[PDB]
Amino acid sequence: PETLEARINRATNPLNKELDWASINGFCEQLNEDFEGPPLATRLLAHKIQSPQEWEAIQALTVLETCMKSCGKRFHDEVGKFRFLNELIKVVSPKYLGSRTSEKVKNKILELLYSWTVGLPEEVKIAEAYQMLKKQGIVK
Amino acid sequence: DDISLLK
Repeated sequence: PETLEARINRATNPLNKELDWASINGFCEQLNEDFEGPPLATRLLAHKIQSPQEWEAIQALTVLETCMKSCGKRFHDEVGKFRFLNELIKVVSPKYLGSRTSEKVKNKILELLYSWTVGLPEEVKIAEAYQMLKKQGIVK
Repeated sequence: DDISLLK
C-alpha cells in the first residue's frame, strides 16, 4: 500500500475540499502496525501541524485527534513523549510560533491537550506539558 | 528514551 507519508499528504492535503476521512483512517491504521510506525507518523504530524497553511494544520490536528481515539496504545506512546509535545508547545507558545499561528489552530491544540489530560491520565507527560501552558498563561 | 520538556 501507500506509505505513511503518502497517506498523510492526502489526509492533510491543502486541496481537499472536505476532510478525507478515508485516507485519514488509513493513516491511523498503517502507523499502528509498523515498528517504525508511531515515531514516523508522529514526526510527520508535527511538521504538518506547524504548516503556515492553516487548512493544512487544522486537518493534521484532526488526524492527530482521530488516531488518538483508537485503541492505538503505540500512538499514545509517541504522542506522549516530549519529543512530540514540544512541537505542539512551539505552535501555541508566543516564545516560538505562537504569534504567527492562527487563533483557530492554537485553540484546537489546547483543547486536544486538555481532553487527553482527562481521558488519558495514564500519560503524565501530556498533563505535565498542559500544566506548563497554564502557568505561562497560554491556558486562559 | 525521550527529550526533555521544552521551555
